[PDB]
Amino acid sequence: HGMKVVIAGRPNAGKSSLLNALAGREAAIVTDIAGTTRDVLREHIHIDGMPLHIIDTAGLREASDEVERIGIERAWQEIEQADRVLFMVDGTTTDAVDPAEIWPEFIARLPAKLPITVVRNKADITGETLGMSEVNGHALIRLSARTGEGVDVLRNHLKQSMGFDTNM
Amino acid sequence: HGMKVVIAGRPNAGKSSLLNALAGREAAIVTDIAGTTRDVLREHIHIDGMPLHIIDTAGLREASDEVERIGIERAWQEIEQADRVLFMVDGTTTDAVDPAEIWPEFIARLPAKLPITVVRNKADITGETLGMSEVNGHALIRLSARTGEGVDVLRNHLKQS
Ligand SMILES: Nc1nc2c(ncn2[C@@H]2O[C@H](COP(=O)(O)OP(=O)(O)O)[C@@H](O)[C@H]2O)c(=O)[nH]1
Ligand SMILES: Nc1nc2c(ncn2[C@@H]2O[C@H](COP(=O)(O)OP(=O)(O)O)[C@@H](O)[C@H]2O)c(=O)[nH]1
Ligand code: ALF
Ligand code: ALF
Ligand SMILES: [Mg+2]
Ligand SMILES: [Mg+2]
Ligand SMILES: [N+]
Ligand SMILES: [N+]
Repeated sequence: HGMKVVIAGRPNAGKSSLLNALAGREAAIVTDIAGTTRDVLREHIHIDGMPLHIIDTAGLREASDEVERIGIERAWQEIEQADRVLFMVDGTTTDAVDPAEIWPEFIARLPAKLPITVVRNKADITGETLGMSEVNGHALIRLSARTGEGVDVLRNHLKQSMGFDTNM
Repeated sequence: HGMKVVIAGRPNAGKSSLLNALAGREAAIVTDIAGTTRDVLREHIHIDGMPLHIIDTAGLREASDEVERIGIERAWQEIEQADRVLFMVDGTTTDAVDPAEIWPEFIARLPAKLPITVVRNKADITGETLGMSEVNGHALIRLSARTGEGVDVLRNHLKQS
C-alpha cells in the first residue's frame, strides 16, 4: 500500500544516503563516485503505521556509460509516475533555495500536478539551519542524510503530505 | 512474507533477465556489459498465490570497479541468507551440467544444506532440451530467460520446492 515518493536530483546529492536513512537499513550502495546508483531501488516503509513507497533513482546527468543512460531514462519514468518528488540538492554546490534558480529544466519537465519537496542535503557541512520552510509555494527541507539530523522533519512532512483513504 | 530465492552466478549469465521473466516486468537493467547489476535488486511476487522474494545480485568475480566490488560482497551476503539459490550458468559457455565441474569453489562456499537449483540459461542459443532434470542430487533446469521458454518449469519447481 501507500503513495510513491521518488527521490531525484544530480549525482552525488545524497539520494541513496537519504533512502537508507528513511529505510533505516543499508538498502542502497553509497559512495562518493557519481553514477553509483543505476537501477531503480525501492523500499517500502512505514511512518507511524502509514505505508509509503520510497524510490531512489540514478543521478541525472549526461551519462558516462550505457547502463547509467538507461538508469537515467528509468529515473524519469519513475518521476513521471510519482505521487511526490523529493528534489535532492547538494547544499554545498549551490546557495540557491528556489528550485527555478537551482535547475529550472528539471522543474519544468515535471508533470503538471506533481508536488515537489526541495531537500537541501549536507547541512552538516554547510551549517544551515535544519528544518522545514517554504519557497515559492514548494516545501523546503534542510537536513543531513549522513548524520540523520533533520530527517525526522522529513518523516513528519511525508506523514502529513502522503496520506490516502482505504476500507475493507 | 515469503521465502528468499537468490539468483547468483557469473556476470552476464542472465540473472537480471531471469528476475525480469519471473517478475513479469523490467525490474532490472539488462545489457551485454558485465557488471550491469551492482546493487542488490529484490522483487516480491506471488506465483499461483505463493509469496516469494526474488533477489538478483551482482555477477560474481574479482571486479576492478569499486561499486561492483561492493555489489559482489553484498551478493555473498544475500546468498548466505537465502532459502534457495538459483545458480545461473550461461549454457553457451559450457556443456557441463554438474556444478562441481562448472564452478566448485562457488558450490563449496554455499551454506551447508542451502538448496541449489542449477539453471542452464540461453537454451534458445544452444538448442538444449528445455525442462527439469537432476544432477548429483541437484535440481537442474534448462530454460531461456530472454524468450521465457522453460520459465514455467522453473515457476512450478519453485512452487513444488
Ligand atoms: N557530509 C555529508 N555527506 C553526504 C551526505 N549525504 C550524502 N553524503 C555523501 O555524498 C556522497 C554521495 O552520496 P550518495 O547517497 O551515494 O549520492 P547519490 O548519487 O545521490 O545516491 C557520499 O560520499 C555520501 O556519503 C550528508 O548529509 N553529509
Ligand atoms: N540469447 C539469450 N540471451 C540472453 C538470455 N538471458 C540473458 N541474455 C543476454 O545476456 C546478456 C546478459 O544478461 P543479464 O541479465 O544482464 O546478465 P547478468 O549480469 O547475469 O544479470 C544480455 O545481453 C542478455 O540479453 C537468453 O536466455 N538467451
Ligand atoms: F550519483 Al548517484 F546514486 F551515485 F545519483
Ligand atoms: F554481469 Al551482471 F548483473 F551485469 F551479473
Ligand atoms: Mg545513489
Ligand atoms: Mg544483472
Ligand atoms: N554516489
Ligand atoms: N549484464
